[PDB]
Parts: sequence; structure tokens; C-alpha cells
Amino acid sequence: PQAVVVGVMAGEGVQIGVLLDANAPVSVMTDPLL
Amino acid sequence: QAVVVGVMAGEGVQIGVLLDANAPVSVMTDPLL
Repeated sequence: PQAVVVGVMAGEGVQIGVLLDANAPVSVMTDPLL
Repeated sequence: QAVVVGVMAGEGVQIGVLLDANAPVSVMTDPLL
């Protein structure tokens, strides 16, 4: 339960499967995720 | 040479740490923990 796997959609349509931290606040992840 | 990075830990708590530039990750992940 410490992490969750989700599909992130990016420019023009590429879908990428990623394992994100389930409890950190969302504003902390958008930059390195990009 | 050195570097400083934001190391995330339990429940997402943000922590800042200073690490060496040339030593490999394996020799530092233990003392860092």
C-alpha cells in the first residue's frame, strides 16, 4: 500500500506505466515526473 | 566534489541530504539509511 502503479499520459499521446508514491503530496511529484 | 538532493522517506516526508559525487550508490545507501 506504500505505492501505486498508474498510467500517465503525455504529449501527443504516449502512455507510460509508472509506480508512484502513494502518500507524498501531488505537488512534489509533477516536476521529476515530467 | 559533492551533491545535495531531496530524499523522500516514510509516508512521504521530505528530507535533504548531502552525498558524494563519485562513490557508488551501494556504498552510501547503507549509511544513508
